Amino acid sequence: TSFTRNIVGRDGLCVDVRNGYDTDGTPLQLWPCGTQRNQRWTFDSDDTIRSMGKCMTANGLNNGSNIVIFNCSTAAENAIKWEVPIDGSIINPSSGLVMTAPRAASRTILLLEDNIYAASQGWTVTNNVKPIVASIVGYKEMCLQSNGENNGVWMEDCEATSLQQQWALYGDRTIRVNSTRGLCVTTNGYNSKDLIIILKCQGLPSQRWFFNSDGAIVNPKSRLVMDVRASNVSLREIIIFPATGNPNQQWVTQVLP
Ligand SMILES: *[C@@H]1O[C@H](CO)[C@@H](O[C@@H]2O[C@H](CO)[C@@H](O)[C@H](O)[C@H]2NC(C)=O)[C@H](O[C@@H]2O[C@@H](C)[C@@H](O)[C@@H](O)[C@@H]2O)[C@H]1NC(C)=O
Ligand SMILES: *[C@@H]1O[C@H](CO)[C@@H](O[C@@H]2O[C@H](CO)[C@@H](O)[C@H](O)[C@H]2NC(C)=O)[C@H](O[C@@H]2O[C@@H](C)[C@@H](O)[C@@H](O)[C@@H]2O)[C@H]1NC(C)=O
Ligand SMILES: *[C@@H]1O[C@H](CO)[C@@H](O[C@@H]2O[C@H](CO)[C@@H](O)[C@H](O)[C@H]2NC(C)=O)[C@H](O)[C@H]1NC(C)=O
Ligand SMILES: *[C@@H]1O[C@H](CO)[C@@H](O)[C@H](O)[C@H]1NC(C)=O
Ligand SMILES: OC[C@H]1O[C@H](O)[C@H](O)[C@@H](O)[C@H]1O
Ligand SMILES: OC[C@H]1O[C@H](O)[C@H](O)[C@@H](O)[C@H]1O
Repeated sequence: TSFTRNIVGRDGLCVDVRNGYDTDGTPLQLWPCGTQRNQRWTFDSDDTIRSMGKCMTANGLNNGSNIVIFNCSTAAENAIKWEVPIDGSIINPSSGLVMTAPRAASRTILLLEDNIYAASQGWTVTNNVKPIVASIVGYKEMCLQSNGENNGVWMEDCEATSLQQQWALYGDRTIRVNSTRGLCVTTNGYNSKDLIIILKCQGLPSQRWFFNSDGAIVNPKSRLVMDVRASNVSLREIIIFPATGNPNQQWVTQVLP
């Protein structure tokens, strides 16, 4: 009824108890992922998340409050309970605030903030601390492909040798250009028919994605899903659009060798 994993977030960095200290109040931070105990988090049936025998704890329940390690028996019960929504948030149910990495850098301190469905608020609970590398196969069994920073993504015939068809599925719920991992699949707005492009990863809601159980790739802020515009691969436009279940909105990941 408990199991232990790493927690991967912004830029593929892991949730880490700072300096490996277990003193009550020690802040959580981002740090490159490893096997050290201060990165091993045990998920207990009581909705606590523990490292080094102590609990992930909200040091306050306000926008901007720090998250720390703290003795599980002496902390406030409201401060040590966490849920893991399917879209990859880590939420404190009492406050409704979510774990956020406000900067990408090593040593960034983790805060509880208002949920804006930002990529800075995306996490993955896993023992694999490397991004998953896959092709994204969609409409007509074609492959999603990048075409440079600031340019659109679009469909092409799947090629084992096309590097721009290779995507790094990061723990922060970003979809990155595998060869250029500073770049993220980004919606150019939150409205229906806004185009999906590649932009520098900046932790934004426009860069957060969720692979749901219907084969859709969902942008949580907008609610909208990746769509091959007009079921017309020749337009070379992928947009966000409301979920319809139609073939031009169906996607599956295919792991690469
Ligand atoms: C909760 O904390 C956030 C970080 O302090 C606030 O957002 C930040 O607001 C700053 C100005 O106060 C702004 O320069 C930051 O870039 C922005 N950060 C991001 C990425 O959102 C947030 O403030 C609200 O949202 C911002 C965008 C503005 O609209 C503010 O007027 C809002 O108050 C804080 N939210 C709350 C509940 O106050
Ligand atoms: C969390 O805080 C608890 C209360 O201060 C610690 O339990 C207390 O540990 C004291 C020092 O070991 C001991 O004199 C007390 O009997 C005990 N108090 C209670 C109510 O159990 C607790 O320490 C852990 O649990 C106790 C029972 C022993 O097994 C300790 O050696 C454990 O470390 C603190 N937990 C942690 C992880 O620090
Ligand atoms: C995706 O990109 C990664 C990162 O560049 C590639 O992984 C590197 O591969 C080289 C050659 O095998 C290794 O020596 C490095 O250790 C890898 N780096 C990291 C950080 O993992 C990878 O080959 C690319 N393609 C695929 C299919 O994963
Ligand atoms: C698909 O898009 C291409 C490129 O713009 C266009 O020439 C073609 O007529 C479109 N096909 C349909 C059925 O609209
Ligand atoms: O705080 C920086 C760094 O300190 C040590 O190197 C720890 O082992 C890491 O896990 C990390 O916490
Ligand atoms: O115009 C955009 C819209 O075009 C058609 O209606 C498609 O079926 C939708 O999925 C969407 O692509």
